[PDB]
Amino acid sequence: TGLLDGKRILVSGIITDSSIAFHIARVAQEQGAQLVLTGFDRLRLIQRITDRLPAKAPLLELDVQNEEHLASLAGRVTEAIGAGNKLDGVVHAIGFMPQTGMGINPFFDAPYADVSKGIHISAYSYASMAKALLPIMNPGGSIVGMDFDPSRAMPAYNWMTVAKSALESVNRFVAREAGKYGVRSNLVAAGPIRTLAMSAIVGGALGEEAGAQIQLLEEGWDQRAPIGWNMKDATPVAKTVCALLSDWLPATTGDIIYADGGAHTQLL
Amino acid sequence: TGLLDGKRILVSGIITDSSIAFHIARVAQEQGAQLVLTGFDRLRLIQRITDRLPAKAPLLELDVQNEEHLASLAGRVTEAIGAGNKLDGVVHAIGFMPQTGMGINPFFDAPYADVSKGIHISAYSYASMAKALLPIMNPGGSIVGMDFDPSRAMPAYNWMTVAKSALESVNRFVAREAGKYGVRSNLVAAGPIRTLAMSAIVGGALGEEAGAQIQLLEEGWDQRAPIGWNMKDATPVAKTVCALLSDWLPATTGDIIYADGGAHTQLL
Amino acid sequence: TGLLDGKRILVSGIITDSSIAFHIARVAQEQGAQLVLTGFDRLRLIQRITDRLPAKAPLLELDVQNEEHLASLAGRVTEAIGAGNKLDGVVHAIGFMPQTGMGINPFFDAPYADVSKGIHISAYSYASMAKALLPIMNPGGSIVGMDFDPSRAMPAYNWMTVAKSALESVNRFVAREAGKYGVRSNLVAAGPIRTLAMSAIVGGALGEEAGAQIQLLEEGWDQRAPIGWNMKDATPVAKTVCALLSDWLPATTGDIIYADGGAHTQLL
Amino acid sequence: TGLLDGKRILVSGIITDSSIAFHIARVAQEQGAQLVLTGFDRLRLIQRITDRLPAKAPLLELDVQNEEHLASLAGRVTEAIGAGNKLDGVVHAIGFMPQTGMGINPFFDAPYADVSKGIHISAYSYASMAKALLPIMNPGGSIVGMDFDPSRAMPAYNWMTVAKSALESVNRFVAREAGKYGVRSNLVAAGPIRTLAMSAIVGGALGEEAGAQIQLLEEGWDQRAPIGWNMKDATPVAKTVCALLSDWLPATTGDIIYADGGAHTQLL
Ligand SMILES: NC(=O)C1=CN([C@@H]2O[C@H](COP(=O)(O)OP(=O)(O)OC[C@H]3O[C@@H](n4cnc5c(N)ncnc54)[C@H](O)[C@@H]3O)[C@@H](O)[C@H]2O)C=CC1
Ligand SMILES: NC(=O)C1=CN([C@@H]2O[C@H](COP(=O)(O)OP(=O)(O)OC[C@H]3O[C@@H](n4cnc5c(N)ncnc54)[C@H](O)[C@@H]3O)[C@@H](O)[C@H]2O)C=CC1
Ligand SMILES: NC(=O)C1=CN([C@@H]2O[C@H](COP(=O)(O)OP(=O)(O)OC[C@H]3O[C@@H](n4cnc5c(N)ncnc54)[C@H](O)[C@@H]3O)[C@@H](O)[C@H]2O)C=CC1
Ligand SMILES: NC(=O)C1=CN([C@@H]2O[C@H](COP(=O)(O)OP(=O)(O)OC[C@H]3O[C@@H](n4cnc5c(N)ncnc54)[C@H](O)[C@@H]3O)[C@@H](O)[C@H]2O)C=CC1
Repeated sequence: TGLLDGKRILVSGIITDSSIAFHIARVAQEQGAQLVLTGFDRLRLIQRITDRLPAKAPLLELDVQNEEHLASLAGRVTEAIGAGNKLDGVVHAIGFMPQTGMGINPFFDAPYADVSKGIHISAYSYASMAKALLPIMNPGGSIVGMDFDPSRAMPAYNWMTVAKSALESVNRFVAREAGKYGVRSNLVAAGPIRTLAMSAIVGGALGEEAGAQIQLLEEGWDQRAPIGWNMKDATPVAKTVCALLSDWLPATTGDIIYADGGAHTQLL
Repeated sequence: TGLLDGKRILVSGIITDSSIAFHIARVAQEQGAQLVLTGFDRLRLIQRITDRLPAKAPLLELDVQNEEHLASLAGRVTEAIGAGNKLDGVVHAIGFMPQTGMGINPFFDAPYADVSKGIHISAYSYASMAKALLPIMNPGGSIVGMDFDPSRAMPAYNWMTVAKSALESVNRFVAREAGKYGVRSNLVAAGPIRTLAMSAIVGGALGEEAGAQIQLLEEGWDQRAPIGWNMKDATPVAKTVCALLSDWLPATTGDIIYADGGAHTQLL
Repeated sequence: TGLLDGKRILVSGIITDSSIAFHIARVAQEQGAQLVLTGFDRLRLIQRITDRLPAKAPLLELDVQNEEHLASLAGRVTEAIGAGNKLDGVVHAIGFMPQTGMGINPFFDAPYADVSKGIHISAYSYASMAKALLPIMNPGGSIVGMDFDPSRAMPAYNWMTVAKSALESVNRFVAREAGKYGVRSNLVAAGPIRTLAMSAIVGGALGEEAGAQIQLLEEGWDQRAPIGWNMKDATPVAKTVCALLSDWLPATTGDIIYADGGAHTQLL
Repeated sequence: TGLLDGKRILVSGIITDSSIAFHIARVAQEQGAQLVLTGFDRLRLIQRITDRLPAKAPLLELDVQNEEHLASLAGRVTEAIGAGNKLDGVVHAIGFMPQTGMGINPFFDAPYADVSKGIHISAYSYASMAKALLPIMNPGGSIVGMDFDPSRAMPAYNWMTVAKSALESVNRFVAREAGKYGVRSNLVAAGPIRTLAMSAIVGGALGEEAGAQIQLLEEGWDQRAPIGWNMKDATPVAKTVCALLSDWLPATTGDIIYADGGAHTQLL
């Protein structure tokens, strides 16, 4: 019962319970949504994490680079939600960039093969997912992906920033396609969230200066966010995704909502 | 009962029942909000329009250019909502630009006195209102103003576009001040809505070519909006304002939400 | 002889020899331009400063708030450059915001009268100047104003940022008018330059925290500028204005060139 | 002799004499630059076209997807310009997107392999080129790539728009690397230019509706460009690239210059 009551919503992107997609799933369920989850490699792992969601959700394997996964995905989803039932909501919370595309590995040293894979998973998959899923979405539906504002360059994020810029562009095109279905497509630009991966990088897994830069990045974010930014709390982000999954932003599409504390609106 | 349940919200900007602020008020009430309304010149008129709101709301006179109105405004509001009661929400839906700052009057011919008055009412008043009202707002509160995307120049809107650019800038500063109160400040960038004024301009009240350009503007908007744009329906806008007035965009401030059909994300 | 050879160019905005407009004038003359200068209040003062320009330039009084100054300005300019001679170039380097609109004076405490005056001089005057001068500009001509990127809020700059946002908007409209003359209109967004006024603010003239914030602002600018930023050197800015005054950016109008070290393209 | 006098400048991207890079090369030579050209597949063809350049230029093979081409590229260039001679300028004018990523082929139907190749050539190659060439560039140097404003989605350009968004992002990162060399990196966002490829698409080579949309795109561009836009003339673009290759935009990097008639600053 609540914001998303009665809505059926596929949430990709759970890998640990500190995944942003975990909290989107959690908040969505608290808000009445019925979910279908997708999970990339470690399905036993993800099933076990998602057990802690306030409700059961069928989990489906989706490797966004796997053409057959995508080819089969809408059938598997209507299996999970039942025939004559369509999705109202799709959450893309998938992202990856090989280590060479990030951190201390010099920007120019990331091999295109690595960059392409990251763009595949992080950008192009937003379109793949919309292609697989728009056929099984209701008018009034809503696709949401997870963005990290790439409008300016920053240390360490390197090719993942480039991947996010591609994503923003994809999302504008997905909006165009989604529009034919009465469906909105939008990104949520989140502030830095202390995801397991993020904590690794902060603690030096991608090099000390990268880890140092990201820590400075985090602190500056909260400093300039007029409402502050708490990187340890994904809930404001999860709620924002739910905001877009709902009927309360019905004239917004091709767009980016900044759940970033307002940090992007402030220079210092 | 609903999105705004229990929230106390001042809504400025009702002048006719096709005022965008009428529908924000309507939707807000449908959603559980308790309102205080403010009304500019024709208070008998506005009282009579707002009678059609699904609930009663105290109406208070506010001329945003009247220092005493603003000086007295928070007292009058706690009178209306009761002592020890604070606002959760503030809607700025005020805008005006003298005729010389718009339409067929050449851009260079608008006298500064006229432009200044328009900027006063349309931009600076967003700050005035936040100054008067932040003292009587709860943490978690939300100020919302009404924007018309001025990031590119357009025919006929002339100095009102300039006034909107000023407003976007003001809002970023208001966010900074509002943040000290745990309060968000944001604009909703709406698509063209057929307000009484808009219909006048379309029908030539500001000159035929202006009226012609705005009609083209309207049609192009709906053409490029991937979800379409219905200028006769302010509801998607009103809902978007409610989205921001709620707890569902809690990490967004200093910001602009585009309730414009997605038209701004598309070139053609 | 050089970039601006043969071009006749009005340069407003000289008040001291550390005025950005001093260096634009200097570089423009080094580059072959013939100048007409305008000067606001202290004409004896400005004449004496401009004596150090590599060439003579007629100086003309222009108070951008003085309707008669503007009304008479094009006659005075053709007097200065000779009948049947038209301007190729116009440099708006004028800006002012009362102290209440800046620094430590709380944002909400700037009286509209003060803000309006600042917007008058800093934003609306860009249009006034184009109105006075477009009648006496050649096809292929170029108007340039001085911008400080107001796309995000910052400490201390307060209402001057708002004034800059208005200016960016004005410039897009001026481009539209200027286009009818074969004339481009553009802003140069400069990095912080240690102008006499700036040095005052840094040293606390507008309050210690403002002065502190602006110093941090300056340092962060140079830190994130991939090519660095030297606030003590206005030459890169002056050259950029000359770039726009020339024939080398002939397809650019309504636009903003960032002579800011690239600082705006970088987050950290 | 002129703007680029004495500058040594590698210009990629000539394939026909209506290549934008042909005209950049032409204008650069008219302006005193000494060039080294690179050419992708049809080297006999390109040699024969470039014979019409006002001066000789060594032509070097560069397939931007060929790691060995890039690995060897700086040696070949110092061979061509002579030992102890460094580049002042680099022009990236390379772009390609497989047909499936464009026009009438539905956006969702472009296979990632196709999109990746386009992003490789159109975006990632900007970084490859800067990596190969920054070692042989002088302080004060300038890399320039060719952009088509992808900030909003448009018909037919599909994945090439996405590729341009990636490019804008790459360029911000290249600026960071280039900065260590005293080198600027910037894009020129050009208006639609009637290149041979463009004419094909207009005449239906990628589908009739795509061809129709691009024609509408072209016409709207010139309509909203306050100075007009002539798609048949690449010279304003070529001059703009030269503007960036010169010393006249010395404080600009990570940036985008819009040689688009001012069309992007205008809504209608
Ligand atoms: N952590 C942060 O500070 C921010 C993250 N984001 C975005 O949020 C989204 C979710 O990531 P986080 O929660 O941070 O990280 P996470 O590591 O918890 O989730 C990333 C997800 O991507 C999935 N994934 C990777 N490759 C996949 C593939 N081949 N097919 C299907 N799924 C695949 C992983 O299984 C994982 O669940 C990502 O798009 C990320 O870029 C946006 C802003 C900030
Ligand atoms: N109509 C449209 O297409 C769009 C309008 N907007 C904005 O929506 C807001 C509301 O306007 P609309 O509903 O369109 O028009 P409206 O005419 O219905 O409302 C404008 C309101 O401004 C109030 N106002 C004018 N001067 C005032 C003053 N001195 N003090 C206090 N209030 C004053 C009027 O009383 C009126 O209620 C305005 O900010 C407008 O610029 C934004 C996007 C599009
Ligand atoms: N100093 C900086 O860090 C930056 C300054 N700018 C802009 O550069 C432009 C020139 O200012 P600066 O060289 O910094 O300061 P400045 O103090 O040297 O020049 C400002 C000029 O405005 C003129 N002015 C003020 N009121 C006027 C009026 N009523 N009529 C005619 N002229 C009037 C003054 O006489 C003065 O010459 C201004 O637009 C400023 O906002 C832009 C970016 C950065
Ligand atoms: N034609 C237009 O309306 C606009 C084009 N641009 C950009 O201008 C740049 C130059 O293209 P145009 O002159 O229009 O087209 P063009 O077809 O004349 O030049 C494109 C160049 O890319 C080169 N290229 C393709 N694959 C390559 C590879 N593997 N390695 C090395 N070079 C390769 C081709 O040989 C060709 O010279 C491109 O980046 C394009 O996207 C930007 C805005 C508008």
